[PDB]
Amino acid sequence: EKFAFQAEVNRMMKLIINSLYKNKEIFLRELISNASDALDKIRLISLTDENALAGNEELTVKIKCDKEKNLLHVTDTGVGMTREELVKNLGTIAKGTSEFLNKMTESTSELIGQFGVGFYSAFLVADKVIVTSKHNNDTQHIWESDSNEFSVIADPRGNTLGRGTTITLVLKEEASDYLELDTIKNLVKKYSQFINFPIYVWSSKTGKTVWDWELMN
Ligand SMILES: COC(=O)c1c(O)cc(O)c(Cl)c1CCc1cccnc1Cc1ccccc1
Repeated sequence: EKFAFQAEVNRMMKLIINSLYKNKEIFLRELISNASDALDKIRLISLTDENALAGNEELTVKIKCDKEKNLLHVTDTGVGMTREELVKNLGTIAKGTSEFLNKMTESTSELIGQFGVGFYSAFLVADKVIVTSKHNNDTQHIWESDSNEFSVIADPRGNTLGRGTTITLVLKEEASDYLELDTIKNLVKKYSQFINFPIYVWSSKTGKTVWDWELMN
């Protein structure tokens, strides 16, 4: 169940980390951007497959802070990933990666977005990254990484997502402020403005305090 990262992924994790030390908040943009692209894919699939959205009818992005356990959750109802795609897409890279070797070493915020490798910016703010995904062609699995290795396991809780992906970030000590509602709300509203899917933040209202999904875009 344990795996090592491909060498090129190790180098890129260091490149992204070292070049975006100033602008850590971009991690939320990339996670939102990846969520939208996953929703696009299942929408395309639903054009030809009448059953594509049977595991989960809504097409949303839902973001949730868990302050007490130091966790941030980004859940989309996109196409999801099979066990094989978790291992392959997250631990290996392809194809033009090797031109992208020189391009990044030689601003770099736009580059990671173009080449679709923004996922690894999560390690700017997280000591551990956990990816829970459920694809129509497979059972729910869990991918977990501290960047030194990764493991993929079948999810003993079964199919809780229906369809899609949860990115769970165990936030670093100095990234504690990505646990505060107002920070997440303002970042989400900033980076979600042009996402063509609804994006919600689990938020508070006011004499008692009530929690519910608040639409941000
Ligand atoms: C299927 O996508 C997800 O489940 C998903 C998701 O639903 C949310 C996310 O934050 C991420 Cl990172 C993913 C995995 C994306 C990824 C990360 C690293 C390398 N390749 C890929 C391939 C890809 C797939 C769909 C959309 C965009 C990219």
